[PDB]
Amino acid sequence: NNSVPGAPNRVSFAKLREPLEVPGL
Amino acid sequence: GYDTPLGITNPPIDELLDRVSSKYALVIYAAKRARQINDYYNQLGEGILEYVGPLVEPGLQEKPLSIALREIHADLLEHTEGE
Amino acid sequence: LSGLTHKRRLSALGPGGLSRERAGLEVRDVHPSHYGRMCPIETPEGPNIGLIGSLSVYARVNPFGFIETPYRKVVDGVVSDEIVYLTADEEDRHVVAQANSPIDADGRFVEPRVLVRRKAGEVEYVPSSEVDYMDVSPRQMVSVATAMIPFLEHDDANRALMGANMQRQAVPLVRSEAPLVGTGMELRAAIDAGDVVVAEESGVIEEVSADYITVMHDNGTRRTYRMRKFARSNHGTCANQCPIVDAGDRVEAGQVIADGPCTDDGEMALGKNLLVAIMPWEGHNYEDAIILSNRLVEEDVLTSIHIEEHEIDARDTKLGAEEITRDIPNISDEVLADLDER
Amino acid sequence: FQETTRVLTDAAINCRSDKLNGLKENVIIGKLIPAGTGINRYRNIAVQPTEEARAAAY
Amino acid sequence: SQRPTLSEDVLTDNRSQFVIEPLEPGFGYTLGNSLRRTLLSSIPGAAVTSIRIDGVLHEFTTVPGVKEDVTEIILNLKSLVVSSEEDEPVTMYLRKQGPGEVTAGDIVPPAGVTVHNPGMHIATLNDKGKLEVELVVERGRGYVPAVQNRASGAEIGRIPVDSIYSPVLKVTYKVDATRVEQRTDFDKLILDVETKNSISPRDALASAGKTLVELFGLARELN
Amino acid sequence: ISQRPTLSEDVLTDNRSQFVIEPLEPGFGYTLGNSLRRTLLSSIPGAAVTSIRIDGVLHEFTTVPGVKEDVTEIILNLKSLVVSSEEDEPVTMYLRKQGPGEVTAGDIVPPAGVTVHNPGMHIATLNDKGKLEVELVVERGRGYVPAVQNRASGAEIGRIPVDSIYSPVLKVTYKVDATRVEQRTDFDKLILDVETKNSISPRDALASAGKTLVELFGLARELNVEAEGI
Amino acid sequence: LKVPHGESGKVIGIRVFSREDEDELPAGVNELVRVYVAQKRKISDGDKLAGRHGNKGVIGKILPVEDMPFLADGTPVDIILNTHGVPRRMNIGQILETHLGWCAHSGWKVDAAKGVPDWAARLPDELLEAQPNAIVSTPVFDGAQEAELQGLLSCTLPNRDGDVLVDADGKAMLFDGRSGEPFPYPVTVGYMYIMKLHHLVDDKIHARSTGPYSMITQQPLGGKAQFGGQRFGEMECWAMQAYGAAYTLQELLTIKSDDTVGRVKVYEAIVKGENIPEPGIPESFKVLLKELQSLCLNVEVLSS
Amino acid sequence: PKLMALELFKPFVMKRLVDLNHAQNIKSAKRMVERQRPQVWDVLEEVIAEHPVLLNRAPTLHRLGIQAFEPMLVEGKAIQLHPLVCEAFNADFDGDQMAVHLPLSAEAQAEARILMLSSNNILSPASGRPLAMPRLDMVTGLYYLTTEVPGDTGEYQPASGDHPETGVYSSPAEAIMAADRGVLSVRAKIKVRLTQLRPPVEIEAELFGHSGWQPGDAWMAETTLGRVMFNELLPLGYPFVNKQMHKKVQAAIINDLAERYPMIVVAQTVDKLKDAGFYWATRSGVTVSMADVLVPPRKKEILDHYEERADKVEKQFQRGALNHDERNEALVEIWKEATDEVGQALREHYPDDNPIITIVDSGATGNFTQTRTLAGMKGLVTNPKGEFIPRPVKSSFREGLTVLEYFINTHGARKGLADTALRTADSGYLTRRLVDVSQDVIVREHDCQTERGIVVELAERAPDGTLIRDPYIETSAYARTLGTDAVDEAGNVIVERGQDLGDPEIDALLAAGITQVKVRSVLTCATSTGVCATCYGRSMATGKLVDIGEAVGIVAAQSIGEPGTQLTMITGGLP
Ligand SMILES: [Mg+2]
Ligand SMILES: [Zn+2]
Repeated sequence: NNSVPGAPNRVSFAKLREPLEVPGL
Repeated sequence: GYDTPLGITNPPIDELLDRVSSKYALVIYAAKRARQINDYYNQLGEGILEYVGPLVEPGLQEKPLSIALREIHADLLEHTEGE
Repeated sequence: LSGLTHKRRLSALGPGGLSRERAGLEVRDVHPSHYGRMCPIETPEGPNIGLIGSLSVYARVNPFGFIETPYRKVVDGVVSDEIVYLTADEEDRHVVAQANSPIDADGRFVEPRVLVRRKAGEVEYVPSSEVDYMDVSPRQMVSVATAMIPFLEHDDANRALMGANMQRQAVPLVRSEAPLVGTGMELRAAIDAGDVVVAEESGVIEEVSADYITVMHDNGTRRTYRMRKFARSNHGTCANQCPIVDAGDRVEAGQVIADGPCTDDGEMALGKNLLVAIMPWEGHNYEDAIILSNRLVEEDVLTSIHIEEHEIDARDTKLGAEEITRDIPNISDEVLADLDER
Repeated sequence: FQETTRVLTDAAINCRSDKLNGLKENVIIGKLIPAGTGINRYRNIAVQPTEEARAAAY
Repeated sequence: SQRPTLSEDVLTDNRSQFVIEPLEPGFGYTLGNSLRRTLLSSIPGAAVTSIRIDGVLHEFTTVPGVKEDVTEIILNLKSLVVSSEEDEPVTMYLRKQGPGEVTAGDIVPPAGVTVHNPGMHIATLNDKGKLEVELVVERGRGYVPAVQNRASGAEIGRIPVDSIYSPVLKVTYKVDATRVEQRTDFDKLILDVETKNSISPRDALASAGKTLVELFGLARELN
Repeated sequence: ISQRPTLSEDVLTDNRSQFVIEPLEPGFGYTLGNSLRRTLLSSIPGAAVTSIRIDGVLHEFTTVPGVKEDVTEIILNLKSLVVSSEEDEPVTMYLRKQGPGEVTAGDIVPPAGVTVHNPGMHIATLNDKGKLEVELVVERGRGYVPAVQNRASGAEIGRIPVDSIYSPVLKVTYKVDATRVEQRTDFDKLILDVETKNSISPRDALASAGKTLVELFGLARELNVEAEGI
Repeated sequence: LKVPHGESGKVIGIRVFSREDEDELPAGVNELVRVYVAQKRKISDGDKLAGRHGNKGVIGKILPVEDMPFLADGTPVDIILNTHGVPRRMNIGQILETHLGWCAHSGWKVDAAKGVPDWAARLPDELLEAQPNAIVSTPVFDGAQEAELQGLLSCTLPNRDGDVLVDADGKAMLFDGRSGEPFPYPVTVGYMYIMKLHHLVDDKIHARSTGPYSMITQQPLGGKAQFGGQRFGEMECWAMQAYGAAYTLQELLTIKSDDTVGRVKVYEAIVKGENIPEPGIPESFKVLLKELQSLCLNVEVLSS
Repeated sequence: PKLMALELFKPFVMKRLVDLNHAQNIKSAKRMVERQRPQVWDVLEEVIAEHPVLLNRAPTLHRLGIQAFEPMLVEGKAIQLHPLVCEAFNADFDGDQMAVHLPLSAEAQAEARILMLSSNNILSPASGRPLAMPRLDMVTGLYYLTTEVPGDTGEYQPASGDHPETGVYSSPAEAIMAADRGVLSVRAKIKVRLTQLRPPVEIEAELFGHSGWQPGDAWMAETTLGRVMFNELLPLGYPFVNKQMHKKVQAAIINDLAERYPMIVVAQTVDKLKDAGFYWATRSGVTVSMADVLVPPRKKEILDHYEERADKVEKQFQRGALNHDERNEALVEIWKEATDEVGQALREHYPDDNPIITIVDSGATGNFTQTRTLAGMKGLVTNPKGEFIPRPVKSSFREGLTVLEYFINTHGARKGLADTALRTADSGYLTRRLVDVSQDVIVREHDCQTERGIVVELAERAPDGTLIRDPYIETSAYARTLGTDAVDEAGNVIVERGQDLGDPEIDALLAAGITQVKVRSVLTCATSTGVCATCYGRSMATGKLVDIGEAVGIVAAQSIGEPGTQLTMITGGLP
């Protein structure tokens, strides 16, 4: 679910999914 | 009756207080002698030996104040009180 | 990160606002309405405590100026994927669920009783039907700086605030390394920081260089990006860019092309990874002191670059105009051996 | 301390000549403070080697 | 019952194990630690001292045609390992032009020096630019700050580089004790050392042994 | 590299000593101190007592009749006795007295070779009509060895092994002090401290320890040929 | 223009603006030139370091690489932290971070032949097999639990030598670098992220013995850049009075701050072997006099 | 740092160098010093042999904030310092900065060498008790060294039939060698035979019949090697101490040494003790790990029961009989009881081996409440209004909080930060005013020969007991000069007129059973100006009678103002 094209791969201790990406900071 | 100290704390403070009346008098009582010793060293080249040099034999390039404190511990100086 | 935090800062003093002495002490305390809008952790340590906050991760300003916060409305005990934005007044008038509360894959509340936040400072279990609104993510009240502190749910408030403030004082090193453990909000906080270039259209790189890059668009238009190298930063540190792309790769749009200061493969990296040991050692680490191996010193693990800046000017005067000249009265040749003809 | 003008005027009228007593004024002037190693009881001390040392110095 | 110790070698590709026994009880640890301490800091070696890049006046800049600036290439060159036979500053050359890659094997060392790792990657060049770098190789021991060349007052084209003269990389030891009630109560020391390939482990061990022998010789003389 | 030679100074006392080595390269302070202390403490050979016997007592729970001291006190008193031997095999020694009085180490009849360096040492005292016969064995060794390592020893009536001390030195201590030979101002200054028994002098113990350590490192040096500084 | 007090390094670039070349400049100026000096700083004593959990510190001492404690396989550590400051500050999170960092660095492989362990039920199916120097991420308020760490620490991949260093609890056996003997008890080890603060030591250190004097106040300048002396607060005067020290206060107030002739004479006496002459009248007192005499208030001295 | 000392001793270095003919004139010497040739370092080392310097942590607060240490060259760019003096400046080794001055004239040198020297100011001026004592870390090492454990390796055993009694060593040297070999733990029950340590009075009066111990007399002790090794640090002649070293015991021992021995011996023994504690702290095996912070075993049942009772009172409120205030009171008291029970259970759970328990119990730092928060329950937390929220946290930091709990918890930290921020300034202003008021108090005359002496009840005699020590004798009548002799009921005099009081004299008075004592005080001094030295009594930093001319007003002001920082809330705080 890496939104950016070629970010490094780092699996996460994900248990819940956020239904929206972080808005433009 | 204790291990010999090292550094500037030799001789100790309590020993000196046995001679001088109070610690506040001792500082001047030693500073004036250090001044006299420095004056004698200044005139060492030539002059009058009125300011007799160190009584106790000094070390290897020791500050005059150390000499004054180490000889006061030997009870070799006499002084008058305030005026 | 410091620049992003400064851009996201929320001041409360200055012209048109209250002063330090007249401002009450109570305003510096938290309010049950701060959840989702202003982070309660991040704050300056100095006397300006509570007067300088920071937007939440998901906070967005409404067109009038009232901060909002996303929410998904539960219609009949079933979570709704669609989301809406609610202000303070509307949030108070409704029932907001808890994100961490377990929810079945079909949207059914496994627990009949779910904790909830109420009008003000009130929390109490309620049946799983009357609940109206539910949060989006557990990280909806933290700031940008505080959002990248692993195991934040175990530290103390003061310690967490101290760490958050410390994170904004790192110094760019020469060879950065990405952290082994860190939240997933690192790359996103770096792309939006602006200090890293990115391709606009999916093209193929023809050639790359230490000073400039040339990417060929699929439409036949060549474009060039110039990367500043060793330019003094606004605070005295250095800033550089090193492309991390190879010649002959079809780079997709939105893919990082160069890494700025404190970056490693398009993600924040403010430090290195050291092997630590926890034990008192001959009192050299006494009362917060630290001991470092000479390997770090002799390997440039924590070597930084600082650039000074000086300037002189020759301004006209009533008595005449000053001019910079190699010659100078009564100075030996050796002293001025470095000055050039000009 | 306070109300410098009034107290200055009052002192000037009376021509109040005050000795350098106490610490604050004596430090403002810069002269040796009349405390500790400053009291006249110790500032005036003459120290010379005891006559025994001089006889046996050489 | 009482025999002098003996040292034997167990060999591997590049890291060798040394076994020493029998040693008196409670004495293996100190000997192993002393050997390790004298091995990791007092082994003479040689390494690059200062470089000279043509067309460049200092280190905070770049050079057309390369992919990384001067600092990165200096960091990469720090990994270079060389052995010096002559006791004077020698000079090498590195001339590579055109597109491709530049590795440690493109240096043309003079007589009396060698580069033992030609597989290192220094940098890469685009066809636009070229490169010609001259570097020095002095012999020292321990570690010296780069600033040593700052006070020499050379010309602009000289760039100091930190020197790290150490061929040893890692050392460890474990003791195999025999605490039986018999008079065979001794311990067996198992010392392992690995080198940067500049010198075989035997040479470094011999150098450390000689250093400690010369140091302890000052006590055997009757006082 | 010659660098700068390191000279070993010395100080003298009744039986103690403070040997000083100055200057040393940074970090060599401990490298010397620790190994040198261990060598001095557990390398020098010596002689001491290992076991005793008392025909007047069947075991150790009680005390020997007609003597003020206790069995444990007797063992402690006899353990500290300084015995020097030149014969490898374990020889015996006998102590016998009768009537009231005291007993001294010097009164023990020594066989050939073995000697006692403290004749005035006290052991115990006897009341009127008191007697005690002891047959203690003496062996040469190195370092310290507890009696537990000598537990299994044949079969006897009243064999009571005692913790021996096979060393002429019994205490060692050292520190490290900074020194300024140049702008480095970090050179170490080892300060050793030893207190030996009456059977050896501190300086000869130190020379023997240095001899042993140099001989040990001769193996490391001999593997190849290579030189270093002084 | 000369380099200020306490700066050094290379000259990377020079920018010169000339009015001849039609370059906008502030009014009344002709030639403004700026020079950039770049210096490379290596971390040294007196430098601040701190993790992400708010635990500051200073470099007490930088021991040689040959002196630091090393693991059983010869891997010397890079930094040592005190332990008494952890439970009082109550920042136990950093311990978990260090454990997780070590686990990720060493790589793990959770057994699954007999089935997923109960403690590994919620782990992502792709997180059960890692590689050395792997990368892991724990989102705030949703991360690995205590049971997850307990399970992971029990399945770390062995070192290339074939042995596992740390135990299940996370502690390990070390070896003292000085004594050379192992510590009686195990210690905790791991990889923790360390940043570098901006409060360097080179900026702070400064000395001043003799230098430029202010012209309006006759006092030494202030600040490191100007090469000025340090301030002497009144609390220091109170402390000096408390000890009863008089001549020291006299010097500090008269002979080293204001008296011009006093400074010259004492400097010359120190240069020679002569005793320091007694201080004089501070400039402050004389200024106060010549100013109060301006209000018609005849301020006499009464030396008698 | 050398880069600082060389630039700070420039004139002296130049003078001594031109004296040594390394230069020809003064300008050349200055230029060479500027260039820093290798000919300068030797002279720099030779010229600071006994030249004291003055340190000052900014902002100085009390008398002990300005010391006078001997300089010593060392590399780096950080001013090294002694661990035991940080408390005097209240400094923390985390970026604090202090100035460094230097006396020039030969008079300031003696002044700073005699009066302002650090080793002569062990005793704080507030009370006549030492301040520079093992404070934080070495105390843990001393506790570990002096701690006793049963059933260790090599402990003492009795004669078991055919086997002798093992665990007896001829002298501490043999015990040390055995411990080094690895057959004797440092802390175990042993029966050593000391020869250079006076036994305790209880054994001294019995074994030797009060004949008097002297060096060379042996006696069979029963203690642990750690205790002997610790006692070896104490000054010779001090009676043997054979008890575990809690921080209170450390303070008592240090106070006794200060009250029975000169200052220099106290400083030397303190330095040696600090070195020993630092050496032995590392090997105490004190670390932190997940397995160290252990969760309670049965917390869940207690929490469930208390939550059930909370639900009961919740239903009671639902009935409508009670109002919000009663509900809040019931909830707060119930949760306070639950927190107390959980804390008791957690204490009952932990053994005496966890590092947290060892640190907290040894008085090294912290309290049990922090451990309970870290392992048990954080409990209810403060609110911006100061009242306890009805919502308690049910998890510890180890297990992991939730978002709501952390949000609720932030308030306490914010309020504490604000409280400290205001308190610092309040204390500063109060101290300034107090210093201002009493500037001109100085001891002028040696004795006013006055008779009015305030009477203070030394110790009350219980109606049923024989005597009870007053809980404030340590402050009211501890150093004041005795106005009149406190003759016992009989004609014998226990303390004579004029003799200053003290610990041994206070003990003697307690033995005599005297309750009411008239003591000479300064409040009734008859001196026209200032106060006579006799009235004032024994000094604080000197340990003896005050010397003529010494300022007392400044000392009193500093002493009273220093504790103002911790003064917090008719208010009871600093206001
Ligand atoms: Mg601080
Ligand atoms: Zn009076």
